[PDB]
Amino acid sequence: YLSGEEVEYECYAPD
Amino acid sequence: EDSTDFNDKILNEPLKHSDFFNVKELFSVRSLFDARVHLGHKAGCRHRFMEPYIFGSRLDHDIIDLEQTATHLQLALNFTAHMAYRKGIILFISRNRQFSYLIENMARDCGEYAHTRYFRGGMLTNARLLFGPTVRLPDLIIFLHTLNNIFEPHVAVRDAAKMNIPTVGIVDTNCNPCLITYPVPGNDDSPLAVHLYCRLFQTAITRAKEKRQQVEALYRLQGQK
Amino acid sequence: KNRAARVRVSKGDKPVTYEEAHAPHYIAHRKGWLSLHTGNLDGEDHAAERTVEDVFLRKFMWGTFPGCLADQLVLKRRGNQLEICAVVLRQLSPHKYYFLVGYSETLLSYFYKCPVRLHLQTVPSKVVYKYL
Amino acid sequence: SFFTKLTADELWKGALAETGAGAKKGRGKRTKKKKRKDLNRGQIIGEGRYGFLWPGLNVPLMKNGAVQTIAQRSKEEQEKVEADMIQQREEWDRKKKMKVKRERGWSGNSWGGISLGPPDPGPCGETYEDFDTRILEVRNVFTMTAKEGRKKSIRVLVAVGNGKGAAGFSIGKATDRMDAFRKAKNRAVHHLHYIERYEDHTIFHDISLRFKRTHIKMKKQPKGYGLRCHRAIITICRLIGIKDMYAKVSGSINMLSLTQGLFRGLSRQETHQQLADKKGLHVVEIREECGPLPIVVASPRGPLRKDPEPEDEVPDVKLDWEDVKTAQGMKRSVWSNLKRAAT
Amino acid sequence: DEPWKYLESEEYQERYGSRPVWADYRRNHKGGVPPQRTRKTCIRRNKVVGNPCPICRDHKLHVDFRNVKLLEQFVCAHTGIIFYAPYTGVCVKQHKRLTQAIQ
Amino acid sequence: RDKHPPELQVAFADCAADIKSAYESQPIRQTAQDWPATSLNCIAILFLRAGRTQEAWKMLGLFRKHNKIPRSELLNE
Amino acid sequence: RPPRRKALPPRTEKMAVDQDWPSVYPVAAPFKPSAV
RNA sequence: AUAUACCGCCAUCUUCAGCAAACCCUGAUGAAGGCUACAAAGUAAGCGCAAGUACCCACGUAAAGACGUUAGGUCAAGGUGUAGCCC
Ligand SMILES: [K+]
Ligand SMILES: [K+]
Ligand SMILES: [K+]
Ligand SMILES: [Mg+2]
Ligand SMILES: [Mg+2]
Ligand SMILES: [Mg+2]
Ligand SMILES: [Mg+2]
Ligand SMILES: [Mg+2]
Ligand SMILES: [Mg+2]
Ligand SMILES: [Mg+2]
Ligand SMILES: [Mg+2]
Ligand SMILES: [Zn+2]
Repeated sequence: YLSGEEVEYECYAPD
Repeated sequence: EDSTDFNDKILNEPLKHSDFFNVKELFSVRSLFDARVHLGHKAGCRHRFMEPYIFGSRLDHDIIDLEQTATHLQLALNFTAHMAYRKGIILFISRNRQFSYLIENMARDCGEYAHTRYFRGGMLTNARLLFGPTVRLPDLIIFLHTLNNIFEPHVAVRDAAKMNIPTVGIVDTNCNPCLITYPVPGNDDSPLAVHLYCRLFQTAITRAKEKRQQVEALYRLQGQK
Repeated sequence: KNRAARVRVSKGDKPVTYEEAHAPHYIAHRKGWLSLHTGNLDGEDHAAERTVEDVFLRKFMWGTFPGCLADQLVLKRRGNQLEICAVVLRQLSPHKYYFLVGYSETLLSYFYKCPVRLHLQTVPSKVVYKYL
Repeated sequence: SFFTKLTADELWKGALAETGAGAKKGRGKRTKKKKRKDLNRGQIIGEGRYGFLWPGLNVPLMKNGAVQTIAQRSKEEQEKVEADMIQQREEWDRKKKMKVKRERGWSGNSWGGISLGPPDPGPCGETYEDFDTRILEVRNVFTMTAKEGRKKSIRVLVAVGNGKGAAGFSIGKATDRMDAFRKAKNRAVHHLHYIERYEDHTIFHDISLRFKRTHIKMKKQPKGYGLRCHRAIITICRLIGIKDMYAKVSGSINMLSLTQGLFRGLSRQETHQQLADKKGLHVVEIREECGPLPIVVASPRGPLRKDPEPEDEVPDVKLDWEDVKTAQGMKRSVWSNLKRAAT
Repeated sequence: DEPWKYLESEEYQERYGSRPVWADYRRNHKGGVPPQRTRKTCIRRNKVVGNPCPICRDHKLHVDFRNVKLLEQFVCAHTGIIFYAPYTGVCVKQHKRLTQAIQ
Repeated sequence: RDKHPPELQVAFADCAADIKSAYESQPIRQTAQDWPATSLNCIAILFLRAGRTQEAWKMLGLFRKHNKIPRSELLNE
Repeated sequence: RPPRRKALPPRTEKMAVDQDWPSVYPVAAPFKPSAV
């Protein structure tokens, strides 16, 4: 825990 | 612009009057005496926090001071009327089964709510799970009997305080009023006492709801013109 | 305790598909078969060969469409036709799915010497039957 | 054999050995642990050792308006691709090796003093961003069970506060330590105390109380004195908003007794206005930095008494020998009044 | 030359905000009670120790009698006393320079 | 181009809204957004005639941001 | 940034209730939700 | 080599009915505990049982049978972690 902090548009016919 | 006037003429105006709903005309020390409100339990059953409200013991039977009851009853009815006026949810609670039917009908008649049945663990402290995240809890709980059927305090008294809900309660001489917001020392056993309580609360609640509509209607008619 | 093909209860966070959620005793009761052919009918031959082919096609498609399969394959045989029906995701570009369809149909047709067709149904996400 | 191969999920489930009698009771400990790695992460469909360029799969389908043909990268051009993938693999490993280190608590291996952040937002769009959470105790509790023998659970004590007088604490219990953290901190914000503060920096008066066997003596202090108190009291005081106070904890040093004993004492402190109302007299503060100037701090809201408070020539108040021994200079301790970091 | 400018810059405000430069510093030591003296110096033959003090860790902080806004951070606003070195964690070398600049 | 019965006008405002979204989420959004003058005037007029005045008032800012001349008809409505 | 590809609406929404269904499923084919 | 690193498939209580996330409350917010039907603090998704299905019925027999118990069995079904061999 202390060592490490743990680690849109949709359109038709996109080109 | 118009909301501040609304809350001032409707919500804040009733709070500037000592008896806005005239609940003092509903009862008298004589009317309470005829309903046997002064009759308490035997001295051996007395709760020590009820001693301030006891007039004395008549042959080992405690007598409730109706002069104090009258002042406490005035406050309880006044609070109840204001909460009905503000459209609060009022829930009646009692476990005495002799009066379950009477209390359930009184709630339906006044447009309020009654819980006279077995009280399941967490109705108030876990309401969102039992009813849903958007459940609205009561704004006032009125106990006509504060003890359960094993002569212990009704669990909703403690849980109402946990949820910061004001409580009105009839407290007989063997009851604990410490956590009841507006206690009313009085007989909780005799049918004449219990019937009287139901009439007073029913009338106070019904009167406050009618007053709210009268004011609102007047405030609208005057607003247009 | 029986283990075979049983997704075991967890904390309620594990999504399982309809097929994964049904143990073997529900086969033919609540779930059907993932391959249909005539080799296992009475008086029919070549069940061993159909079984090896099916095991291969499942591995071939798993590695040919890596990360794309959202459910087990449904294998259908009619005559000498082989139809492969797969539920896939909508992450790969359509061009890559058309490439792999043309590639897989051709390679499998020459491998097993039969006309092979691949039918793709795309879903936005793995269809969840329940959370075990 | 091609047919004896398994999927990655089967291979990792076996190799990791997370299910088994080793992982049931933690019978196996893991200073060296097999860690799951996603080996399809940086892999591109169509890319192989031979370096073939498949039009439409790993290279564009059309180039200059014409369909590309099958091609293969040169031996030199393919080594660069392979080398670039190895470096990208160490870079990705370096990105996972770079984890931001969090501040420690009262000690490097202690949970006490560590912040857990604000409590989670409630179901009805309720938020607690103004509140901070601090851990006070994390304990491993071991329950003997009828069939499963000794089982390990976690009991956590956490405190919450907004720094403006509203603070509370709650116990959390769960098999996992992070589920206990959630329970305690979320529960604590529903059991908040309000703590009165003198001038929003200290307590109103000296508080000496006992809760069970834990004694806590707190002293009102002026600005700049800081929090010279048991480390847990320091943590709790920062959540409340107390800046200047001395506290001495004697007897049993039980974190729970100390926490609820501290909140009980801080919640029962009489303010200056409450004292003025109770006695119907002015409360007048005399400060040596302001000389003889009388500073009225509180006046009764109701009528003001006309009869002076009786002046008992000698008060019958009980004194602390530690306070008297100090005032006289007879209290000599090598550990008192030591230089410490700002708290 | 103009050390008071650093405290008015954006770099300073981003690193320290409105807190004192020593707010986030913590001494590394064994035990609960720290040693009663801080380290003699954080710069030893032009080499900096692993955990330099609030003054030594920022080379743009200049202890000078004109940079009064920095000096105020090491004097108590309520009592006017200069914080002892363990209070802020400054090394003994920089604490002497701060005490002389303050005077 | 012309006004229509309320039922049609409401439908034209739902389409103009979807067109507005297309202008806002163009793939050239990486570069500056090109909002023709006629497009802005028409989309605004269609909102007014539909009763979505709140949306029309908001769009007036886009005439100043992109420096597009407002049409006479839009100002009168 | 290129927009993610949006699946078209199922062509069932364009089918009339009085169409020639044999033209949709002329030969044996697997079940297609978008076409049924 | 290691089933005392495992997946996979199982034995066993089971000729059981319980396990249980998420909440809530009691014990002073101690380890702990949470039921009374003329009911007094518990609500509970999910899993199992049950239901359903198979065989000749709704019966019976199969099948099913959770969590956990025995570091139970199997590295020699296959796969595989670690260690070891490579004339
Ligand atoms: K095993
Ligand atoms: K093996
Ligand atoms: K092995
Ligand atoms: Mg009674
Ligand atoms: Mg068996
Ligand atoms: Mg350490
Ligand atoms: Mg074993
Ligand atoms: Mg049966
Ligand atoms: Mg059996
Ligand atoms: Mg069954
Ligand atoms: Mg063994
Ligand atoms: Zn230094």
